[PDB]
Amino acid sequence: DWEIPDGQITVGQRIGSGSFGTVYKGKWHGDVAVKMLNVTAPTPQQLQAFKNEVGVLRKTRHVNILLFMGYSTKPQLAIVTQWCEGSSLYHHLHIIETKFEMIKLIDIARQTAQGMDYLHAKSIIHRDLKSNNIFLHEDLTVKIGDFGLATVSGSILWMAPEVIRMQDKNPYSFQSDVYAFGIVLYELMTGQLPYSNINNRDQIIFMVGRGYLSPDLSKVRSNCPKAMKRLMAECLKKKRDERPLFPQILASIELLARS
Ligand SMILES: CN(C)CCOc1ccc(-c2nc(-c3ccc4c(c3)CC/C4=N/O)c(-c3ccncc3)[nH]2)cc1
Repeated sequence: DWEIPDGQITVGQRIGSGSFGTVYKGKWHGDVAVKMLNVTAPTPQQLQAFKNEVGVLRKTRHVNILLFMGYSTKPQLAIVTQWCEGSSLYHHLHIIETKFEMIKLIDIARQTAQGMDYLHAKSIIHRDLKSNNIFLHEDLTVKIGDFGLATVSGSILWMAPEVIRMQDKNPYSFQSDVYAFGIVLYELMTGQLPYSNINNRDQIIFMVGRGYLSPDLSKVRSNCPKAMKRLMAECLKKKRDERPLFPQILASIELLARS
């Protein structure tokens, strides 16, 4: 069972902000990753959030998903996971811009694809896959994380247009989880964030959701296969329903992987 005996977790250093809470490096039967919520006495609205996330993490078990160890509430609402020695992808491609190699970038693509496949089969929708929620553990293995938004405003440049247009209270879908996977391709394939030459969020928001703006797909490393090119295109396709699902994505990647 999943509630960790209280006052069994040490926490050392602080690492950044998460989604409900803040993240820290800590101990619990080893190096672990802890995300907790400072706030002493917290909201009905907040511990909902936490009850929810937990409710979903408990359901995952799979190499490519960050591995839920436990959760506690006394003295604070804390989620614990394995520690990833390494960095988020984001932090690779755009902080220390790691010249990675093209087979490794397709591997990362495919490992993400694997994780998303797993997620969707279980009817989980991340709603916030982005290169920040992908931690690359011992550079070889991918773990999707941060299940604050998951289920059964977030980070903008991975939002599919229909999330953006905010057409009806709930416009999320495997299909949207796919549009974000496509921006992750766009980053992998181009060592870059989309829309670099625009500095006004609000504008991007508008422009993308309305269809006027979309990733310049011609910025993609030349070493890059063209099928992976066609794939990103099919992934990003503005019209919700045109986008392949993960099983088919997995397939496409795996296929062209024999090169
Ligand atoms: C914001 N500012 C501090 C600039 C510097 O930026 C940051 C750098 C790095 C990060 C960063 N978040 C996580 C993170 C995100 C979500 C969650 C966890 C860690 C643990 C449980 C969880 N649940 O959703 C990690 C990480 C995770 C696992 N292993 C190692 C690390 N790393 C966050 C911010």
